[PDB]
Amino acid sequence: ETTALVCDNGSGLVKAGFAGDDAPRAVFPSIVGRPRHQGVMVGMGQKDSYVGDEAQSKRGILTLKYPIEHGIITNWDDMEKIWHHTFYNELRVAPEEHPTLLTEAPLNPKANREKMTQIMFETFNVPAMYVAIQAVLSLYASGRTTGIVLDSGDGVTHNVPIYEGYALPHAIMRLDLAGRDLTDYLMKILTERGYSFVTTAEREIVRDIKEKLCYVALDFENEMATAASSSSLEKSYELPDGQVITIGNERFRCPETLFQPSFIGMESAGIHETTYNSIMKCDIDIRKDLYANNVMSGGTTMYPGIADRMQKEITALAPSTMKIKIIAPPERKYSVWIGGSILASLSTFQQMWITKQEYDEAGPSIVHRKCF
Amino acid sequence: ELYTKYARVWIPDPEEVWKSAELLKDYKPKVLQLRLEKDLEYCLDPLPPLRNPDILVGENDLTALSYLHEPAVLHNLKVRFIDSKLIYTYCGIVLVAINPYEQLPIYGEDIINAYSGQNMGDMDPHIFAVAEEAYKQMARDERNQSIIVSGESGAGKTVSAKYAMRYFATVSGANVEEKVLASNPIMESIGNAKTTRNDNSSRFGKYIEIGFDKRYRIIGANMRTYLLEKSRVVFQAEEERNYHIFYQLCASAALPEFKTLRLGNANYFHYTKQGGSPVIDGIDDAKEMVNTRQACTLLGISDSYQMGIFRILAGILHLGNVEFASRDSDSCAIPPKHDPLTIFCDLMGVDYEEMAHWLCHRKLATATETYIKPISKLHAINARDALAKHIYANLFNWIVDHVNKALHSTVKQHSFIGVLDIYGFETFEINSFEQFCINYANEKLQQQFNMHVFKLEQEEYMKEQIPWTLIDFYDNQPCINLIEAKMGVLDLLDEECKMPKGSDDTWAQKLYNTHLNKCALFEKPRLSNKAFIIKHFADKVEYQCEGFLEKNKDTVYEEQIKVLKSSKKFKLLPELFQSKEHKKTVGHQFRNSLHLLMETLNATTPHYVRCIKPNDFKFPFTFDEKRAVQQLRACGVLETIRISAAGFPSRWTYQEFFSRYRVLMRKQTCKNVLEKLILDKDKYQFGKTKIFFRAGQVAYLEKIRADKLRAACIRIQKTIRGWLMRKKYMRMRR
Amino acid sequence: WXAXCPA
Amino acid sequence: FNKDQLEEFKEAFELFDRVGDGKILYSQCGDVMRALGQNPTNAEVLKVLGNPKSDELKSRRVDFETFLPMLQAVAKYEDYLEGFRVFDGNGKVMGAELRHVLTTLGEKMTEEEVETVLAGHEDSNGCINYEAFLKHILS
Ligand SMILES: Nc1ncnc2c1ncn2[C@@H]1O[C@H](COP(=O)(O)OP(=O)(O)NP(=O)(O)O)[C@@H](O)[C@H]1O
Ligand SMILES: Nc1ncnc2c1ncn2[C@@H]1O[C@H](COP(=O)(O)OP(=O)(O)O)[C@@H](O)[C@H]1O
Ligand SMILES: [Mg+2]
Ligand SMILES: [Mg+2]
Ligand SMILES: [Mg+2]
Repeated sequence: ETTALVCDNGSGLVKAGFAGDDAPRAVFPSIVGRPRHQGVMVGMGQKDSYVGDEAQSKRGILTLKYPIEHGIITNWDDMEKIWHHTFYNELRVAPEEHPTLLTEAPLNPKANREKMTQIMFETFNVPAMYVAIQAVLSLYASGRTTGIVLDSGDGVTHNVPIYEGYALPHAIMRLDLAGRDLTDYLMKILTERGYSFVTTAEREIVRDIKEKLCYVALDFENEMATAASSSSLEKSYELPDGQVITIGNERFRCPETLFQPSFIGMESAGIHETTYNSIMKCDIDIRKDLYANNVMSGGTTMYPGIADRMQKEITALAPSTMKIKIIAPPERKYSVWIGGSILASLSTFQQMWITKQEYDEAGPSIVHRKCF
Repeated sequence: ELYTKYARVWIPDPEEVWKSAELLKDYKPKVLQLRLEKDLEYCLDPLPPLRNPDILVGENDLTALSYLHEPAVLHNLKVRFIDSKLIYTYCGIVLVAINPYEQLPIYGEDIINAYSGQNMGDMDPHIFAVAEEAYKQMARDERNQSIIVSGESGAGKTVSAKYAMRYFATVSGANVEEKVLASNPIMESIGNAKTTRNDNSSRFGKYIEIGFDKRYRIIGANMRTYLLEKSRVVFQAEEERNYHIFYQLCASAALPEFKTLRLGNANYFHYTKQGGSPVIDGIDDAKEMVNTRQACTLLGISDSYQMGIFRILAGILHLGNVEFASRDSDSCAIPPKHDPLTIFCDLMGVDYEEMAHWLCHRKLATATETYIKPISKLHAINARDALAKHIYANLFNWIVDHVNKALHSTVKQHSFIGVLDIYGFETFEINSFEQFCINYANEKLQQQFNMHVFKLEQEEYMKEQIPWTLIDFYDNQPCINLIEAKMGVLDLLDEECKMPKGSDDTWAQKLYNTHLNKCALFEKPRLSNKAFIIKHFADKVEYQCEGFLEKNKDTVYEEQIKVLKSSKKFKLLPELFQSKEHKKTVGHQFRNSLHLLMETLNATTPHYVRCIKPNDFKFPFTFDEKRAVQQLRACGVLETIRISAAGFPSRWTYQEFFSRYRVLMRKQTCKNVLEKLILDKDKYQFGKTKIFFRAGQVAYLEKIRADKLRAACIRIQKTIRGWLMRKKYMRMRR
Repeated sequence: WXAXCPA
Repeated sequence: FNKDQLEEFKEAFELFDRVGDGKILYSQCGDVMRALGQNPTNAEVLKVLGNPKSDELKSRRVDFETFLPMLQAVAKYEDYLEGFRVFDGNGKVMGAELRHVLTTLGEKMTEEEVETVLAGHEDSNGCINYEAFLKHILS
């Protein structure tokens, strides 16, 4: 028949696929590279600009830039390029054939939803579409109707509490810290050890270090005293050309900043405190069930130990008599897509798609009343 | 009125659903003086069925009777079955057969002679009378013909089909019929179950395509099966067994070959035990196994494969005993050295440590990357049972395909006639996903019947050059749209299998929100929030939501099949298996199998049988209105009767009408003398060879008959008595 | 964004 | 009836007196009424007789004077033809069928009465000209 397209724009990875299957069948960075040098060789197949895995491969000669920054879309032409590449090159499926489901972070400018709909209907002619909160889909993915979600990709971190399938708007917390802007810190602490990564290609090389070798200390202070006293924590990594670099306390010290955003000079406290101060805004009758389920989602929650650091300090903040349980399946990096894949395959959801009939009647204003 | 001193009526009684009543003097335009079969005063509620004139009753076809209603039909069937001892009866195209539980002369070769050549007018009904129409239509056109059989179990669907094809074998002359009748022991064993109201209930549709060559001698057969009831393999309601083969096998277990299997007694295994009732009445499981093997050998499955089959079924049972201990709510493990899994992995020649891994874990592959992750004890038990249902369905399809290989035959097949055994509409106190699916399939066949009978009426009307519009279509598409259209019951059930923390409470609540007042055919049972009601063609039927999320969940984790396929110990196991489909629910797999059945039959012009089973303790050739009123409703004949009383049920060839009616009183003059006699005019119609009437005009025509004939007789007799006395006078003058 | 943060 | 009619009718009535008391039985009343041209039904005869019981019908005797009002009251072809035309459209009736209906319908008569009146009226095919038989029985 016809099956929804399910897409998560994120920052960094785009991941897309058809609803009703287990995992996305395109994943690639949301990155657009334009070449900046003078090309000398003639008759080369040289091209206006590259997208996704192409620009990753050629990146030595490119300025990479990201069209999404803290879940806001900041460029529209590059964003059109990325969606165009997703549907035609990655899925090899026309948009006209399929309704589309799109993912978003909460509390961000309504112009973003307006534009994203206006594009999907006008340029693609997608027959119907819907725009959905990431945190909501993480619960579908994890099999629960109740919980507090912590979801962090690049850019935006946010908590949404959910109780028996009611949202709780006043308790939503959003935080710009996660994921991209760890790396900008990690570049600086590596500069302290006498390595300097300046260009955007070097930023991608740092990001690969961060993915490989960082981990979260159960107690930050004991582990700094240990690595100060010893080499035993120290690991070495091979840069693309074949130099080797050796990194010490910097590896645990980078993801500590999620717990102490004062390291980058943000005001707000770390994810443990905003999670707790979210639970504190819920009515007392549900807090036992929120404390009993915490779902962690998205790549920034992948670092080894982050769940067990979290449980330890929430258990310190929370009253003493209760289970704190942190639920963090190994799959969690894809949970937002998996939950979108469940959601778009439901029958009840077939009545909720915005359809072109209504957009043509109402203009893009409709998205606010029809969608969340 | 039609009520007079002379009229007769039917009134209800608890011991037998109807009783006859004479009428003491007329209803006048209240309450009725009646007398019975010797006193009554009978309440009218702010009038009883008028009994037909008894000159009609007792005959081949019910549609002819001037007043069509349930007690008249049940009356004809009583009289002709018990006193006349004729079983076969006609209702439109429908053949009707009462199971006698008793043998009869009617199936013999001399009767095959008697019917062969005849048309439907020529004779009394018999199953051969339908089989010879199928053969005549197949001679008229290349078009295939189908024969469709229905009832409760023990109505004799099988024996009816058996003789139905024996008629072909005797007319055409291929040692198919021996093979077909030797196939039945195994398909009983794999295909039938004990059920609360029956033993040897058939849980699947079985189609035997009898193929013909150009000379219409028989080539061979092809066999298909549909609608197999998978969920029964893993779950029984109280007082049901699992499919018989499990119990035959368990009873055998002391025997030398089966020693290898370490089979327990019949209640040792979780899949056999739940139903409560290991012992079918009066039957030797241990012998019945042997007759199963003998028939399997007679269709030429080697004695190697039979030991393969029994290995696999012992596997399915030992698999059932696997037991999971939870080490989180999220996660579980098999406690090591678990004897059920040990024996299962020996029986099926796989590594213990891999089935141990894959039962407890499921695997997900992204395009670059893949994760093992654990699953909860509930998901583990669901996945194990779904694996048993998958193995069993593939073994059934495989014994089907081997029986095909021995039936199916070398000469290619010009055209064919097809015979379908399918279960009828069904009710018990407790109605559950199995009954829901059965009743849905019966709604969908009843559509085809209604439409075909409508169309073949309409074309007869065109043949008479009668104005079409008088015909009316009884539509049941609104109920099918309730069951299967999106946002329908099967649709929200396939949804609730996806939904996190789905439950039969939340499923019921979804039903009510969707349909409860938006549709007339769906109703909520007054006292309960766990049940719901459907208006079916025949009935209102109450379903419990308790079962459906247990039974509807099928999913198989591919890693488990890719374990089994590796196994080298014996060929049969990797021979059975042969990725989108693994995600389909049982309801959706059924909804698909039913469409293949429809696409098989809709191609083909049907003829129908209905079988009814007149008593439940199975005594010979004895009849109960209690039982038969229920079964005649279930078979839909009692709707057919009414849909045919709507319209023009009664039709008359002009000269034979006038042949009597002049005795009261060609086509134009007789039309005019009728019209001057009576204002039937709107209730009668005219065509090329007949007048048609609506119901009850034929009775009025006899009432005027009696009025005239009695009045005449009073005059005739007094006239001749005038000389009779004048005769005694002239005698006296002498 | 438009005011506070850079985007 | 006038005196002349009364005298002829009384003489006929007296011919039916089989006991000599100048009376007839009730059961002979019909013979006198029908012999005088009336064609009453058994019901009409019983009504003018007063719905008699078996005993008084068989043994109570009445003279002409009591009979007379009943005869008078009773006294005061196309229907006959249609009645015969019921069993017909060539104007005939099977002899078997007329015999059967006269012995089996209405106020059923005996086979011997029917044989006597029907003798000579049916042809070789076994058909009765009902207009001729009717004229005969009306004469
Ligand atoms: N025409 C018939 N002549 C003789 N026995 C019959 C006839 N019709 C039904 N039966 C009886 O039906 C019983 C069961 O018949 P069987 O061949 O096993 O098929 P079946 O059980 O009726 N199929 P099902 O309707 O699904 O139960 C036997 O006891 C037969 O005697
Ligand atoms: N295994 C890993 N360990 C630590 N960080 C990771 C890992 N994988 C990805 N990341 C980081 O997380 C971010 C990607 O998270 P993701 O959930 O894909 O973002 P989005 O939700 O926008 O798609 C990147 O900064 C990436 O470097
Ligand atoms: Mg994300
Ligand atoms: Mg049977
Ligand atoms: Mg049987």
